[PDB]
Amino acid sequence: LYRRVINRNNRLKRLIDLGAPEIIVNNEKRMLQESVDALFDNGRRGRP
Amino acid sequence: EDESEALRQARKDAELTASADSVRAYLKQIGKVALLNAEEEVELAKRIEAGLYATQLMT
Amino acid sequence: NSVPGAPNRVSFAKLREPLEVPGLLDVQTDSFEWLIGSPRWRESAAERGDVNPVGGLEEVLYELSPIEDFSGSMSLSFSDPRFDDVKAPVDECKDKDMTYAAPLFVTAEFINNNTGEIKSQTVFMGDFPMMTEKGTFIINGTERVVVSQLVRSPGVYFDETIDKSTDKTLHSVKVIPSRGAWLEFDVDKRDTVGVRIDRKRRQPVTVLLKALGWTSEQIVERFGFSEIMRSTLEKDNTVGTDEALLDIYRKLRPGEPPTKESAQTLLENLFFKEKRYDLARVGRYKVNKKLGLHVGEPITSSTLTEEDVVATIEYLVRLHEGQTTMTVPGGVEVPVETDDIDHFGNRRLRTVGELIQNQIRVGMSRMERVVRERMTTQDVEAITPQTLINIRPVVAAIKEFFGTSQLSQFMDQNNPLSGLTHKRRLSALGPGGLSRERAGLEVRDVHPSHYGRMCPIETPEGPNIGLIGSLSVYARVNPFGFIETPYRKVVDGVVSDEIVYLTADEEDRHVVAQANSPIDADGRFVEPRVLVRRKAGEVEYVPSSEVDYMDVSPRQMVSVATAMIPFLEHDDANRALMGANMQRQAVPLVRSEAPLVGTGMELRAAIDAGDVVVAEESGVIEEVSADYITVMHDNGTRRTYRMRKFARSNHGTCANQCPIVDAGDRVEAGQVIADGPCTDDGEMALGKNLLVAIMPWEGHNYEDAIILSNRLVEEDVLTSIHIEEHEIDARDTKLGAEEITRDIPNISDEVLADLDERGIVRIGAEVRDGDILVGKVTPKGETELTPEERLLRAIFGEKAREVRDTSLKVPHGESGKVIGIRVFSREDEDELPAGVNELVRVYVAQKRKISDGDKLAGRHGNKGVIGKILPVEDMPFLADGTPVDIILNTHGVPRRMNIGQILETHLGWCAHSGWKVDAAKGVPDWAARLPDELLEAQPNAIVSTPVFDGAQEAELQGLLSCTLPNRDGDVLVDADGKAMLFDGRSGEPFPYPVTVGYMYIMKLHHLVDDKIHARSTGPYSMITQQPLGGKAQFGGQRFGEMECWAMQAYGAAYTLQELLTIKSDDTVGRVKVYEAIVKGENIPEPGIPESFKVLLKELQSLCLNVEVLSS
Amino acid sequence: VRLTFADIELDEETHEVWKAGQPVSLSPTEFTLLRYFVINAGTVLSKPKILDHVWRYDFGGDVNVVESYVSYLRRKIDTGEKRLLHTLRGVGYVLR
Repeated sequence: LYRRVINRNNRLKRLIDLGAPEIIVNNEKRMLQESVDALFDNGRRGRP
Repeated sequence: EDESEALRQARKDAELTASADSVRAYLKQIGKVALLNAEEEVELAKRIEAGLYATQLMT
Repeated sequence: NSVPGAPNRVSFAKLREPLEVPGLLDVQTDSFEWLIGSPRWRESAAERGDVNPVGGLEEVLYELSPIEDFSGSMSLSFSDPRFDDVKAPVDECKDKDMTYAAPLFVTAEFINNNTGEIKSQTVFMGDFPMMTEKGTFIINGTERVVVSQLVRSPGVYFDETIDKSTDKTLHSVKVIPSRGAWLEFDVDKRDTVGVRIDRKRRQPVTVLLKALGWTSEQIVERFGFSEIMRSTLEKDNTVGTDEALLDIYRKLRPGEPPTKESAQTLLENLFFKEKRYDLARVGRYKVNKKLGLHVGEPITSSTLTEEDVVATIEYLVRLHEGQTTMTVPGGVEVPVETDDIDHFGNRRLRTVGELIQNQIRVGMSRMERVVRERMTTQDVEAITPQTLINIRPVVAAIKEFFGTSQLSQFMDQNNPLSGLTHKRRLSALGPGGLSRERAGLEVRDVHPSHYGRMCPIETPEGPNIGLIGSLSVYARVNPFGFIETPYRKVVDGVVSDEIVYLTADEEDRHVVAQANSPIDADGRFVEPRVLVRRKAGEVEYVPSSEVDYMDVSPRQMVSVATAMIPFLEHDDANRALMGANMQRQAVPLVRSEAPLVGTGMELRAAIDAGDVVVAEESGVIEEVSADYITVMHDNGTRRTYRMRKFARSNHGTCANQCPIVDAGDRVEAGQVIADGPCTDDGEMALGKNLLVAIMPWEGHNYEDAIILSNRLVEEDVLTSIHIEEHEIDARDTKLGAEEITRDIPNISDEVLADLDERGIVRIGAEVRDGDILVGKVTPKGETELTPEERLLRAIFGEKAREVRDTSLKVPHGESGKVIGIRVFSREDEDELPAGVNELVRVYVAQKRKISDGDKLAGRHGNKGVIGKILPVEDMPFLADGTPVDIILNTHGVPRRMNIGQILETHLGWCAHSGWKVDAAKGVPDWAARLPDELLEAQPNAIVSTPVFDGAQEAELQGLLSCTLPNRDGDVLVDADGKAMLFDGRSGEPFPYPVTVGYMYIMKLHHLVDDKIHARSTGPYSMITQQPLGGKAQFGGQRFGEMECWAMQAYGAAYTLQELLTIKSDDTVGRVKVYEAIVKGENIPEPGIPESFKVLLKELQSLCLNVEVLSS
Repeated sequence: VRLTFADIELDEETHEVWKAGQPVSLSPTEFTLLRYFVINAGTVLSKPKILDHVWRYDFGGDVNVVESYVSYLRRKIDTGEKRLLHTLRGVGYVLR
């Protein structure tokens, strides 16, 4: 879970520092949020 | 059927949906832009080349 | 007897059964034969249902073929699944940890229609694991059994419910297909009828019917009587097939825009296309039989159909209207009633063949996906079936099932009974079925359809009570997975010899009579009214001229283990359950004397368990030794049976086999040649006959405890061989290679005496706790050398000793001799796991004698531990001077209602002493119906009491009356079964006679040597510093929350503090307390447990600002 | 009690080494290095092992000293066609 969160965060920061469409950036942000939610509670929202 | 406010509101209400699954939401969001062809891509290339040249000039 | 070498076993059975017990391994053997497609199963299908004989593998192949591309100009297909000779024999595979398997080949046809091309190739599909002749699989040297499981058959099920709001009677139906999306209908609290599909809780039937191409006029024309859903239709608020289709689409598939064609194609694809929705052939048969759709047509098009759906709706509405009979258009008239989910006409049995076929189906689905992708990608006209097929998913799937699935378990072999009961067992867990977290009491109950299908007595006792049972002794599996049982038929009130196998479906449409009915030797019963089972599981009396079926025999309702309990009918249900559950835990002793009293089932159980060598061809016996037996057949050829000796079973018990034949005697086919672990002369013998008195003695048999004489220790009457294996492997590592060598640093010499030059203990060298079995030394190099080590090597001259000694030491708490050693190495071509170059297994045996704390049991659920072993002089002894062998308390019998054990005691004494009924003036009244050849029995005779056609109490009393004296003229046991005992301690005769007899006592696998644990200081876990748990590690007892509550209730605080802090978590406290206790000072103050700090940091990592405040 | 590995024959008591009958005189450091190599034939010995055993613990210098000594031993007894004292980069040395 920690690795997933780190990967999503690093990819997001690379995306914003490189410049990308807002839909791509928002998808990455949603992935990061879901990763953090999985870290604390795996399965509280949606399928685990 | 197709006209007289029959299915347009259905399409709108369908597009206004949570789609809690992230992959499905991403597919919905990616679905809103039409595909291109050779002409459209080449003039897009022309436009980005012009933008890059202008940025270099301003630098 | 119908068995050539059967010992004579006089029986008390009054009635003669029509048919003999079937092959007890049929449930597994026939299923696997069906899966493979052997000519035996070919003939079976030819004689029964020859309309479409197709094996499991052939069926899955024909279903998968043909695989098509998008173009359709080229395709692939499979045909002719053939096997090949197995890799190696079963003994070899078990020896070298192979898998008893065989190659599999498929004749792949690749066709090309654009130009015309046929490519035929025998593609190697993989190495299919095979099933031994005894019904077990050999996987990596282990015997595994795939237990058949119980699942609800896919199909259509109706149920009725009370709303409890207005006491309105609601009816619902579920179409549950295997591998599909659910279909649902119901009637709501109001008149509205709901069709919530795929868990979408809307859509009255109007929209579905309209989307099915039907109009309102057609609906009212066909379905006119249904005023309820006629009103529902009047409240459709949606007209038009396109409108209904778009409504269904926008409900089930949100977020996508409906189209004119996507709606139609999705509605068709959801159910009517077999690619996404298919009831199995069993499901299609069930729906067809339920709705009377096709009765003279073959099974095909397994997917659902529109007329099937409309028939389902018609059935539901007719049922809710109170109807009792319906005739679907073009279909046969059928009754209208709700369905029971637990009735055995709906609870099908997935067997080994079905489970294997399903796993193959998964593997070949992955196959088809991969081949379609590759067949698209690769260039055309250069493609081959070999280049297309990639068997890795298939072999991976079959491996992933055969290992690590709870439906595939180690075949426990404490004894042949345990093996035969692990096979022929019906579980209800695993994938596709309910779990222990899900079990309902209604599921755990005994359904009346169980009679003759699954035993109601034999079942595990723990939390999984009722979820695991055993097949009835006469049971059989229908071709569709439904359990069917034989029964005779009565015509004109006369019972024929005709036997028909009947499933629980047709049993309700019949009135089956009773097994032990007073037949008149012609066909008629003496009384007009007979007690029978009616349609609804009720039992009632009926005129004899109206019944239509009768039980084949008694014990039809019972399992194989329970059928070995004498006087079963005299035992309470739960105590008989306990006895049947303990029959399969008895360890194999060194002698295994056949019981004095038994049933006829032991012979067939021992024969069919496969643990007894049998002469497969009649012939003379040429020569016999302790390991092999050679037989000279009639037709010139001779055969040699090798006999396994002292082989360790999966549960650490000996599996010795011994010949019981001479050097010149002839044997017939099927006769026992050599008896096995728990067998005597070819019949199962799980214990010993012990002379028993049933009086309480000095309180040592208080509360189910048992007392024994010391002669049971001395004569080895109760003793067992326990063989244990130990493994160690030399494997490569980053610093080099570990080596198994007798050179091991800083070791003494006497402990090296038993080690040979190879580095492994000599065969036969006795060993004890703490010794070295394998001297295996590992390359470590050097570590932080403490100053003291350098000082020591300086002061005395200790050398480099660069290596570390991770040698195999015997685990704590056992000893014994060494049987043999197997050594594996790569230099001898032996296949080993990657990274390991040498493997060593060491076998150690202990001849464990009987001792206190060991668990003994009868066959009637009367278990108990051994309170005290008593000297032979200090035991109650009869007037003859023979001491009793075992003493059981008398307060345990009447409270638990197992008087059958006392009946067994009396009959055992009678059979041990012999008898002669004096036929001076005819036979007495009680012996009028008693069979001949039983009026006179020699001493130490053997008698069989079939479970329900047993020995009556009057017969037993009469037998006890005439009990001819033992050596001189003396009747120690009087008319009522009692006898006068002399107290061996004070000498005075016991004031009142107590009952004595011979009882069959068995030693269970609960020896105290395997249950004794103590811990002072050992390992600790990593995340928290708690001690470990279990005898595998060094253990440490669990002080739970209930124990904490008890400690607080006492008001005892300091001992609670010490039990929580300085014994489990406080690391500095642990070290300091050990130092204090060794040095001799008082225990120091406890600190803070490490688990609390772990919790603090854990809560801190959840973004919670939690801290401790000191003031 | 004679230490051996194929070609190399080391005797402690008489203090010289043979190459299938070819003796050569070695420095004491290199002699201890060769001896405590040969007794660990086929086993990897890391640099801390080497330095702590052959040299004293208090060796406060840099490590390439053992590098130079392994070079000495290679050009001395490995000078045959085959290479015995192989090196595992970042780990250590093995004679094999």
